Amino acid sequence: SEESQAFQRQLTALIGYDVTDVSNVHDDELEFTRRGLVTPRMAEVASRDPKLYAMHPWVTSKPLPEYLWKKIANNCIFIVIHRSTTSQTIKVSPDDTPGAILQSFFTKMDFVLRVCGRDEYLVGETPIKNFQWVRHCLKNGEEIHVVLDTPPDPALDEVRKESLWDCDRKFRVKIRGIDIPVLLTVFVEANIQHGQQVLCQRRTSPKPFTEEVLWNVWLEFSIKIKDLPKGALLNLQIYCVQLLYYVNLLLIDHRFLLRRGEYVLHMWQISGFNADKLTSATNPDKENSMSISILLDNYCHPIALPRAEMPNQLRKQLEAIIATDPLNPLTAEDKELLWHFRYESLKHPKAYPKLFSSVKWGQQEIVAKTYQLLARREVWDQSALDVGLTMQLLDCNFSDENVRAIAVQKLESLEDDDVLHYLLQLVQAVKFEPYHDSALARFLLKRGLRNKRIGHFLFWFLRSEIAQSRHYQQRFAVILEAYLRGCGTAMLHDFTQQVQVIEMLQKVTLDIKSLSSSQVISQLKQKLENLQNSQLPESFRVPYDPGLKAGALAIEKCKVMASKKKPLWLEFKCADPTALSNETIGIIFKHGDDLRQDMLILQILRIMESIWETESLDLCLLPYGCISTGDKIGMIEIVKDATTIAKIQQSTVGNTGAFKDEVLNHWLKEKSPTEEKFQAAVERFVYSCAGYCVATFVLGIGDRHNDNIMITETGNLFHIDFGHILGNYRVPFVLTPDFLFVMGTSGKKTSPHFQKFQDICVKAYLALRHHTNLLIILFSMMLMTGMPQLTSKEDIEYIRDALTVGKNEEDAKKYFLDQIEVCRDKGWTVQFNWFLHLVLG
Ligand SMILES: Cc1nc(N)nc2c1nc(-c1cn[nH]c1)c(=O)n2C(C)C
Repeated sequence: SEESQAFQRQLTALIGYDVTDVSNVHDDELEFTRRGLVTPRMAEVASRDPKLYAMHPWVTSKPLPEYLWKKIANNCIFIVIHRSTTSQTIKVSPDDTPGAILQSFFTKMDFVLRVCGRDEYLVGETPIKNFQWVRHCLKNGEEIHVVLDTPPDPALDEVRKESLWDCDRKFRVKIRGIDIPVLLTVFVEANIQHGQQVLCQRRTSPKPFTEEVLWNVWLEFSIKIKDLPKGALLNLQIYCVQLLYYVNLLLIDHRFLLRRGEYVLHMWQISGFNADKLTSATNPDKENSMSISILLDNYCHPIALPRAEMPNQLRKQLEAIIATDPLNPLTAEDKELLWHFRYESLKHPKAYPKLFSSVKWGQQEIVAKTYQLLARREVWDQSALDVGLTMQLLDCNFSDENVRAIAVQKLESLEDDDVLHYLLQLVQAVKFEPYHDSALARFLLKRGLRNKRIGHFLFWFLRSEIAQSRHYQQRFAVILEAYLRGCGTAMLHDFTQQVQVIEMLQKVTLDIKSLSSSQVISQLKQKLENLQNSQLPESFRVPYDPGLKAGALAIEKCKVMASKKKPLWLEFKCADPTALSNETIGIIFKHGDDLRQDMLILQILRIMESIWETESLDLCLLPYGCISTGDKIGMIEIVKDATTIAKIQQSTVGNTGAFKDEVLNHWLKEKSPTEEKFQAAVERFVYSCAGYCVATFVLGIGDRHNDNIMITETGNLFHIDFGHILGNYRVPFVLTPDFLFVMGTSGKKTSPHFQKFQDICVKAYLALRHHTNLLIILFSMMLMTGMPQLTSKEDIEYIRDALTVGKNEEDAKKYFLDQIEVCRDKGWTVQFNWFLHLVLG
């Protein structure tokens, strides 16, 4: 079929990698997974409601918060229905269904209610208070604008036509030798690993370091063939003592067969603990990489793989073990305790990650007992889903499919709003899966095909990894292709325009970067005008905001910015004529910063805002849109009406460390029309400042430069450029005299706003502390999947101190107030030093 072959070249263009390309494979796992996923894909496409899928209603089950309830008139919401040039406002009870909001339009004085200017529809049996746009409208005090129109054709989402246990011998590997085409002493270290657990360790004799070093040794391991668990790795490492190269091979394949034969595995080098050290993929660059030659006995061959009481002090020992943070290491005593009292540990879902890390995986009867333990899962299965507990079972410490599957089972019960909250980190969690085909990969795939919004983000999350990870590109490319073959031609067409546009805008960014002024300013418009001609589509969906349709460029407004990395400031017209405003879509296109790092941080800010929403706290964070498109390249959402803290100083001062305290509050009044607005801008400042002080403190990205703190003309403060301190790594946070001056404090003093501040801080900080485990795991996972070199295990443990684990609320309240005071003690010291360092040298 030729129309099927041309379609593969389109998929290959959308993916950014050729999924058929067999040059970098040593087995059919990727083919077996491409084939393996055909069923979940066909089962979700067939099960989905075409109408609900066509319109992707964005709904939450969460109770409407208090701060949103108080903003109500009196059990009444004002919805402004539009049409052509007619606009009739209707009073509607928060509990009112959008179907009845038509019955209160066709009887009060077939057709769908779409938001004005957005591809966002208010459909299905859900109270309007439960729509995410509605809740967004209440928060920002915006008006609920709806334009009545026709439901999209669900025929546009049309999808195109489609024994190991009996051999008691000790395991062995023959290390033939290693070869590097260019250029000491050298040894091969072979390890039998099961999720961070090293079952056995062998080494070769140190030979001289030459372009070809041979051994012909049979390395015998202490573990028997029968004791090998499904998920075990053979980790090959080259030392010279300094590690230089690594490669991994799964011992038991995707078919449950033990590994036999000859393998020439090309090796991954070491640059400069992370997820890339765990890859089953081989280095694609053959011409320059080091390879290892090995043999595994191709024998016959096919070897396939198939309560009482407790003393007070022991129970008190177990309880103190179970109620410990995810990062506290377990000692051999703790592990022996947990395992002996395993049936008692099962009644405590919180214990599962610690109980499963007590299992000796290099022992078959032990692993068999662990399966008996999982058949008595009841408590876990019954319990109210805990994400932080679920994620602990998806980390690098778990290599058993069955242990991992119980966490994926817990995720099935997540509503879409929640899937979107944890999507970026569930996608990064795929890097920890022993096999390409997993319960997690299938989960991600089902959810994306079931919802266009999860699907839009899945695509960019996966695309970003395929574009910049050689260790994971193959695995991700197989999940992307599986998604793209079940989303619809409408989605396929959407993704097409987006890729086409973003790929053009990346060329522009890099060409402009090369020339580094009057000369450059010209080239900008010169290049942008050629694109707007015909090749570039009329409009395109915004990758960080799928609800928006970005039309033609505002060439006039578009500019190259004054920075080391020369970024593009682009402006786009809203392609939707139903838009209640002529406000542009501002996007920054940048090369230099690692936007992967920003994304991970931005997503943690969203989770922190959600932890605050559950405890009636709105800390006014601005976690702006950010989509990494490739290596050190991607896009940033422009936050409107915003300046940097440094430029505000540069205004009433001028390119010096002479930092005036008066400056901020001045600019705030200068940019406020009424004093009612100024009071609210100060109210926003106090709230946003506490939020970034706490968040920044917890994440440990607190010591920042003024140039990386932004403020809106409406008082909202926000941090920018996270992939800069994390890109290349004192005060706990930025709480400068200009910030304290806005709060009504000069030197060591107190005011009604500074007391307001400290109370919000302590409330916010104690709210995050109730989610210790969750924040720890996320932080730990972000460091492993997204942070290069910033690992060690010690960088991870920073979060324990910040979250003040082990301490009580009163002691925690005390600890945060100290930090607030070290900010007052330092004043402008750190800022002036940052200016000295960054601006000068
Ligand atoms: C969210 C955001 N908004 C605005 N108005 N400007 C930004 C920005 N974000 C970044 C940024 C975020 N990560 N890296 C840069 C940025 O540099 N700027 C300017 C100073 C041009």
